[PDB]
Amino acid sequence: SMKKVSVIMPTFNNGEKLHRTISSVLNQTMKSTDYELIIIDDHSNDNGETLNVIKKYKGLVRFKQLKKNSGNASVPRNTGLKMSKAEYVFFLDSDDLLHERALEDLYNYGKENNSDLIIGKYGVEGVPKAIFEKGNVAKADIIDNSIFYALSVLKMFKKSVIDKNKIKFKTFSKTAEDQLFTIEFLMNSKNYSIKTDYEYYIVVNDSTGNQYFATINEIYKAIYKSPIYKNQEKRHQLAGKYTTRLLRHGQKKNFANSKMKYEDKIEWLNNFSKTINKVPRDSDKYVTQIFNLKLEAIRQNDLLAVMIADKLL
Amino acid sequence: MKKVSVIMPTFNNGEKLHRTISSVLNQTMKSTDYELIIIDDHSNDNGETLNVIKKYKGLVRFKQLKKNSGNASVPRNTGLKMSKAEYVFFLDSDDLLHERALEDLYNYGKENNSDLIIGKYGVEGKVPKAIFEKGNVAKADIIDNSIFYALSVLKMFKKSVIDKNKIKFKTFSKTAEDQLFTIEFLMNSKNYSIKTDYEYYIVVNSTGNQYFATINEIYKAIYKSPIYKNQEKRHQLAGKYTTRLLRHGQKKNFANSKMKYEDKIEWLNNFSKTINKVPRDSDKYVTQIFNLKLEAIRQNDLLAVMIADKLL
Amino acid sequence: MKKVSVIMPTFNNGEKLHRTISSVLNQTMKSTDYELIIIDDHSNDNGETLNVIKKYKGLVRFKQLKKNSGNASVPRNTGLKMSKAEYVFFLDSDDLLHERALEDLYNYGKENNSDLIIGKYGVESVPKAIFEKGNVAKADIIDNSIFYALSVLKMFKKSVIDKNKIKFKTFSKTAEDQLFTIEFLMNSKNYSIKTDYEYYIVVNSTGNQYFATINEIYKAIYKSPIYKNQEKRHQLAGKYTTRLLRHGQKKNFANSKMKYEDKIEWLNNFSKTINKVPRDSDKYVTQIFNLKLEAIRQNDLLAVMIADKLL
Ligand SMILES: CC(=O)N[C@H]1[C@@H](OP(=O)(O)OP(=O)(O)OC[C@H]2O[C@@H](n3ccc(=O)[nH]c3=O)[C@H](O)[C@@H]2O)O[C@H](CO)[C@@H](O)[C@@H]1O
Ligand SMILES: CC(=O)N[C@H]1[C@@H](OP(=O)(O)OP(=O)(O)OC[C@H]2O[C@@H](n3ccc(=O)[nH]c3=O)[C@H](O)[C@@H]2O)O[C@H](CO)[C@@H](O)[C@@H]1O
Ligand SMILES: CC(=O)N[C@H]1[C@@H](OP(=O)(O)OP(=O)(O)OC[C@H]2O[C@@H](n3ccc(=O)[nH]c3=O)[C@H](O)[C@@H]2O)O[C@H](CO)[C@@H](O)[C@@H]1O
Ligand SMILES: [Cl-]
Ligand SMILES: [Cl-]
Ligand SMILES: [Cl-]
Ligand SMILES: [Cl-]
Ligand SMILES: [Cl-]
Ligand SMILES: [Cl-]
Ligand SMILES: [Cl-]
Ligand SMILES: [Cl-]
Ligand SMILES: [Cl-]
Ligand SMILES: [Cl-]
Ligand SMILES: [Cl-]
Ligand SMILES: [Cl-]
Ligand SMILES: [Cl-]
Ligand SMILES: [Cl-]
Ligand SMILES: [Cl-]
Ligand SMILES: [Cl-]
Ligand SMILES: [Cl-]
Ligand SMILES: [Cl-]
Ligand SMILES: [Cl-]
Ligand SMILES: [Cl-]
Ligand SMILES: [Mg+2]
Ligand SMILES: [Mg+2]
Ligand SMILES: [Mg+2]
Ligand SMILES: [Mg+2]
Ligand SMILES: [Mg+2]
Repeated sequence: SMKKVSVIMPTFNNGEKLHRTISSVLNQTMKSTDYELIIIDDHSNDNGETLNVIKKYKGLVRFKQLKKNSGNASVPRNTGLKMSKAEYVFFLDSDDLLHERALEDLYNYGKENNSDLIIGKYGVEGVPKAIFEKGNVAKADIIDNSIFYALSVLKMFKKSVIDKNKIKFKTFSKTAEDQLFTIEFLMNSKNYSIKTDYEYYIVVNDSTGNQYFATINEIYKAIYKSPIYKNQEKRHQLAGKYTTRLLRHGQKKNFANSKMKYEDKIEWLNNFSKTINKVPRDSDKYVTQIFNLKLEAIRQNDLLAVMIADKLL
Repeated sequence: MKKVSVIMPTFNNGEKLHRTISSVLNQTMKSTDYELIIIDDHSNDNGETLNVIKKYKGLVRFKQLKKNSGNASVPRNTGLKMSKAEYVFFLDSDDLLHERALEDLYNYGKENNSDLIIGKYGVEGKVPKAIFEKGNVAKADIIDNSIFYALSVLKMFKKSVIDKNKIKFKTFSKTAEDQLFTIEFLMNSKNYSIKTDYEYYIVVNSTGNQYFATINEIYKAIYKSPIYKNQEKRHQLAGKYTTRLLRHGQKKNFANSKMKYEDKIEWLNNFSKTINKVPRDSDKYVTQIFNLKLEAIRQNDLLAVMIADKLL
Repeated sequence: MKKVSVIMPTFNNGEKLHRTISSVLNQTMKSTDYELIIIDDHSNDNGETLNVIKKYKGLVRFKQLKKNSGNASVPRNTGLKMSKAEYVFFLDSDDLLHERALEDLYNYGKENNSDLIIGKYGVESVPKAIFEKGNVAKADIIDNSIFYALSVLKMFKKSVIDKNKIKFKTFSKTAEDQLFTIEFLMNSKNYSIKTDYEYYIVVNSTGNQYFATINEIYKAIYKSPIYKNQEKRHQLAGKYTTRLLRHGQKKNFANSKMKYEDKIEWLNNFSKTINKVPRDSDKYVTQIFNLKLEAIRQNDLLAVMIADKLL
């Protein structure tokens, strides 16, 4: 009997707080025997506090401790993926909470719709919006349902897609690697669903650009190599819409007139410029028109022009 | 030698062409003093246009080209060679002449020894303005009477000027060929007249290689003028044309348009190359709001042109 | 030792010079406690200016240069060599002192051990920000807007000038006076501002020499023995850059009727000079100028033109 869902949760120095997160997972409307919680501790060093909490649920979770701290969720999440033989996986960050109906509602909706990906609406304690404005969507589309604006991995993923395509979290970047996983997944599957009956996942709140733009480069390459979105114009459309999201919400989007040092601005822009210049210009017509000059200035690797563009926005 | 030769190119006009023809044949000028030369550009509308012309047999002259030239140039050059008249008046095949058009322009022209006479334009449907705002001008000035803003050939031109200086319409440009004709004429003649008593002419409604080749010829016409020989005067005329080009040129706002990037580069490259053959001495005569755009173009900097356009 | 030497260069002033000399000789300060040193820069006005000066023999000190130098620098340097007074005051041959100028400025300077005393200016537009907080015993270059009041028409402690060998440069015919005041400011600590009266009444290029002088200002700042902290030098330099963009020669050259070729040479000189200034100073420049400053660093005329359209 293959499990319906593996919840994959990295921990690091969470301490007593973790009780509430683990409890939200163990308290599900889904039958306890139909799912599992996989905890991967990224070598906590908080005088055993995190491990003491995990040990209180010994027998109710699967657990692996890493021997050295990796520094972020990527290696721990990859470890979880190797351990899961479930139908779907769900990534849960150690500080957050699941609604008690999250696994049952998202899995059932997935099964009903043969979904590769099921996105439950996010709540916040103390998050994306447009994707959830249309109610439940059985067969969502990346552009029409604003999925480029909600690329966290805090979602339910069909494990066969991940295994067949060898999708792993990259360990070369401490930013945007989550975006990349979700994009690789989307580019290798067709059926996406959006479930909004409850706030199913609660988010609890508390550089050169080399690695960042390397990650961005991998996003565009995933679009342009997609076995699902094979048509070259659809690839241009997807790429141009991603470019738009990047210019709206990207890191240091307004770096050019910022207090960043000149030599850092030049390195940042060199990275951005060489990244976007590997993207066909055929994608540019799908970028929102207000960004025409800023995008061209970035292609031209011209800091003065980006400065000017930003002043005219 | 007839007074006026109305040279009218035709192409797939149909039954609506009747209006135009009768506007020429119903002039107040003595019937035997003018001639309508119709030059069909090898119409291909299943005889429709041909059948309209045929009904004026005996009243018009008609030559037909073996093959479609693609625009009014070659036909007009055919009309020029045929006409042996004092003045020529170019008439497009959908437009109309006021009944007192040929008489009033010719008399005014003969009165003032004019090489060129410009009648005020009217409109049907949903034309230059400034040139006609002072009423009739006997001896006009290109700059003062805004002649660079009314460069269509829909005017009365003295034939001897054309013949002596071998002014021909260029075939190698689908755009701005009319401007070049008028400009070559202006740079090889001295007396220009404006007549405004009535709306005399009624207007009825590329990588840039060829286009900027034509623009280039305009500047060359100015700087080699045997009429305007002073080097500073040539600079003034050139600079004043630059302003007109920036105000009303083809694809003036190409920089922020939906044109492909590669096409924008080629277009700007041609524009840049052309303007950089124009002395910077002309730049001071350009309207000051265009200072940045003009320099952006001399520098062949598409970003700077994009920015310039955003600030205008 | 005299309390004050007034140093006044003259050139072809003629009879008008009487007023200015009278304004100096009619001070409330005791006549024995101060001198007027007049250095004529070889006037050529058919003896007229020198004839005026001769009428005060025994009441002033006087030297005439062998040849005209072309501006106040050489004459003023000559005056410095002649004064062995406690303080000097540069007065121009067309301006007027208030009768209580030397006394009030000297007294105020003595009481606050001032290296520099600045009296409020009148006019027959002169700096105003420096004077808007009333009297200031110990002024700050930045808080009291001194970079916006760099004329030498002020009272300077002579020991500072002597010890540091501060001389007027004869490089260019613009900004030499700024450089003098800056060199002095960077080698002294105590400055005073006195505003009781209008003490001093002001009576109304390739860029090669000019930008050479600006370069000298930045150098003065960066080798200052007083402001010795490196971040403090970056701050002062940034504040000067701001003053330069606000009030500099041909500050709006880019969109001007200047010939294109002259614009390029001008900007080339401005660019070369500013690029000798550490970028670490740039963050202290008023942010509205961020683009204009970068465009000058980049030696990009189109970018400067654009920056000026947006200002
Ligand atoms: C608003 C926002 O941008 N949220 C993102 C942010 O969360 P956020 O900034 O909240 O990151 P967290 O502190 O929740 O850490 C993310 C996860 O990584 C684990 N961890 C942390 C450090 C470590 O050395 N090893 C380790 O495994 C934590 O235990 C946790 O499970 O980054 C996460 C990881 O990319 C994303 O899932 C979130 O969507
Ligand atoms: C508003 C405006 O800018 N109008 C111009 C435009 O006219 P417009 O755009 O109205 O063009 P028209 O339809 O009037 O055609 C112009 C003339 O060219 C002839 N023709 C057309 C097609 C063809 O293959 N061969 C041919 O000879 C037509 O019969 C007509 O006599 O172009 C004309 C020719 O440059 C100019 O005189 C007009 O000033
Ligand atoms: C508003 C303004 O910024 N005014 C400045 C301008 O004064 P301004 O424009 O008033 O220049 P002035 O004519 O006063 O000349 C300054 C002094 O230099 C002398 N002189 C002049 C020519 C000459 O060949 N030799 C010579 O010694 C004059 O006699 C006078 O004493 O330049 C002066 C000297 O840089 C500065 O002190 C003033 O602050
Ligand atoms: Cl518990
Ligand atoms: Cl158990
Ligand atoms: Cl790994
Ligand atoms: Cl639906
Ligand atoms: Cl889509
Ligand atoms: Cl989108
Ligand atoms: Cl986003
Ligand atoms: Cl998200
Ligand atoms: Cl990935
Ligand atoms: Cl892919
Ligand atoms: Cl991002
Ligand atoms: Cl800004
Ligand atoms: Cl912009
Ligand atoms: Cl025109
Ligand atoms: Cl063309
Ligand atoms: Cl045009
Ligand atoms: Cl393109
Ligand atoms: Cl300041
Ligand atoms: Cl310091
Ligand atoms: Cl200055
Ligand atoms: Mg249960
Ligand atoms: Mg978190
Ligand atoms: Mg027409
Ligand atoms: Mg630029
Ligand atoms: Mg003066």
